[PDB]
Amino acid sequence: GFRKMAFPSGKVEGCMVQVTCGTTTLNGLWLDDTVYCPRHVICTAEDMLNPNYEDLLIRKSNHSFLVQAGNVQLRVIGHSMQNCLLRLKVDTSNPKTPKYKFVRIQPGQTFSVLACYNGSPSGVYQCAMRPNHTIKGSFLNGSCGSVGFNIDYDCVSFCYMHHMELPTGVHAGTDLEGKFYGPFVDRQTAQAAGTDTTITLNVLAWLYAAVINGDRWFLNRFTTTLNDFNLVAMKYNYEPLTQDHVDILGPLSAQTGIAVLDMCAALKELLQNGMNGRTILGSTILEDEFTPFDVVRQC
Amino acid sequence: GFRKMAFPSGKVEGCMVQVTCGTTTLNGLWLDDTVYCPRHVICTAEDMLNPNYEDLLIRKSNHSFLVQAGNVQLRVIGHSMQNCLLRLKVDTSNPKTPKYKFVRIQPGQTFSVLACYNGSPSGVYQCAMRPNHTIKGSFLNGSCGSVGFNIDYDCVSFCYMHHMELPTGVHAGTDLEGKFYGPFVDRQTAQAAGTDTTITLNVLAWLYAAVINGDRWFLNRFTTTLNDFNLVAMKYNYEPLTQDHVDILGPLSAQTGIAVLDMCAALKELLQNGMNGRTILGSTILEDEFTPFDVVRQC
Ligand SMILES: *[C@@H](C(=O)N(CCC(N)=O)NC(=O)[C@H](Cc1ccccc1)NC(=O)[C@H](CC(C)C)NC(=O)OCc1ccccc1)[C@H](O)C(=O)OCC
Ligand SMILES: *[C@@H](C(=O)N(CCC(N)=O)NC(=O)[C@H](Cc1ccccc1)NC(=O)[C@H](CC(C)C)NC(=O)OCc1ccccc1)[C@H](O)C(=O)OCC
Repeated sequence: GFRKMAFPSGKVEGCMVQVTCGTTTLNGLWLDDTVYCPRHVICTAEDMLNPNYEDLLIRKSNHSFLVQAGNVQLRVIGHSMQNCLLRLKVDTSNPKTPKYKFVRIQPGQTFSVLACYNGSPSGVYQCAMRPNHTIKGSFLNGSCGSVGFNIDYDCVSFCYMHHMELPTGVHAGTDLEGKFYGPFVDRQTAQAAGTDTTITLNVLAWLYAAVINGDRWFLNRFTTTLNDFNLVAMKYNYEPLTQDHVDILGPLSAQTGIAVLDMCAALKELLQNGMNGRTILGSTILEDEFTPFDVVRQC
Repeated sequence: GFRKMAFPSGKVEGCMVQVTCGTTTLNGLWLDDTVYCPRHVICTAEDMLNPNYEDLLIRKSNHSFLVQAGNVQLRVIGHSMQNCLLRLKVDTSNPKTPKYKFVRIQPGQTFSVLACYNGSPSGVYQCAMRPNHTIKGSFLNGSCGSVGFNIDYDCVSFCYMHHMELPTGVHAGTDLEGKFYGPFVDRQTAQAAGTDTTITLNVLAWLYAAVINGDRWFLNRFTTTLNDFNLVAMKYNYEPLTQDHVDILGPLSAQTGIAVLDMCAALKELLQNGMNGRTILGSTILEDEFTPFDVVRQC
């Protein structure tokens, strides 16, 4: 009984619109009287390579942007750019605008994604920002403009807007200020993602989730120093854990009574001597897409 | 009595060499039997724009790399690339190699820079990784290959190698695995740095340094919520403070007896109603290049 769960998506659902320029349609986010969407809505087929966006934008009329909420057009009366996003000023304030913030997320942090085509929601899934600033999503042509978010009590924190699919089939996007996560750019030029690594802080959190859920077999038989843990773990392509991360595990260490370095030690033995044929929470493989915050949430 | 201080530079001084290819000479770092240096040592004048480094490297002989420690050549017997760095295998193990680690640093963290020309040290200064992944250094033509570092007890943590000067006169570089900090690339093409912001976590730390040093006038007359602090501060181009940062100030909050949100409140009033004609630690301006760790260190 421990599962990836998404946030309920209803509050974000009533912000989703479609935005069409020419023959190209993608998703936008409608909040108050603004629609946010990827500025590549404005590109034609023959210049996705080196689009001059500010030149393409300045020659475009308000009327060229067809914005629809369901069957209902929303007249665009302003447009401007914000980094890699467009802000379109519309007709009408979204009567469904929830309480919201725009947040820029850190590598390792998880959010829910509401996957959309043609302004309509298809599904919600939970994922993470990877150490290499990509995300492992599930997105098809037309997904661009889909948003990632977290929700606390009554406030939607928007953190992600989908822009690109990499050659390896992972994904890249921006915050809601239009700023890319990672060294990526919105044009179809040859780029390169960093080698990815395992989110160590998250794998520990999920080992704490296991203990809380009653799973104890892998508890540590040997001791470790922070440094000695890092020397082994890096070899398995795990992120270095810093003292800042150690400090992040304090509350789960306090609630379980397992010192953070004792769990670091369990993790080392797991990697080395392993489950080999064993499971933790019913899982082969060490799960690295739950934060300390998610564990505390769902437990 | 509170000053920017650099780490003593002696341990890093005996790692500094010069590396010359053709007519181009820069600095390298000699540890054990490897010299690390920026791979742009290999570029000629007419292709700094789009250097094909792996092609330029593969056609280069070991002998083309002239490496000198003082007056003394060190024969290069291997070369390879690692991201934006070269690793040259040499003759001789540095008898002056200290205890060391390679660390990748976070925005906001400070290190000392040992500025070098032609393998010789000229000066040391303390600085920070900016939220926009540049550094505000003092570097002239030939500085490339200079290193940033921290030292704890007896171990040198290398974090930075200098590569580029931006149009605005700030600076860009890599970790010691050759990976750029920030979305920058080592070629003289048109690029762009993010708008920079003030390191909030650091300005608070420096207000704690003030209290410890006996400066109390600006202590808060009104209260604040984390959120309400952020709403004001962002307006002054300060980074958002997260709960993770709040947690980082715990020990200085414990040692001074000033709750972190009380200091957040002081900072808000300072920004709004201000020192206007007043000083804190003898400073006009709020200093944002000391970490919580530096304050605790020098206090
Ligand atoms: C928009 C859309 O749905 N998506 C995502 C589709 C998906 N499977 O996730 N976005 C795109 O398809 C991008 C459109 C675009 C963006 C900017 C400028 C021009 C066009 N294009 C890509 O994602 C493209 C996919 C190709 C199959 C390669 N990505 C790249 O070029 O990768 C660059 C790169 C990154 C890192 C390493 C190497 C290379 C829908 O396509 C749409 O409406 O487009 C309007 C133009
Ligand atoms: C190496 C050297 O000393 N420095 C730094 C000098 C300093 N003042 O800090 N490095 C360079 O000069 C870079 C050399 C280089 C790097 C890669 C490929 C080719 C050459 N060049 C630059 O720093 C250059 C400076 C020009 C005056 C603009 N920078 C850029 O091109 O900026 C790119 C950019 C970034 C962000 C926004 C916009 C643009 C010494 O120069 C040497 O030995 O060179 C060997 C080639």
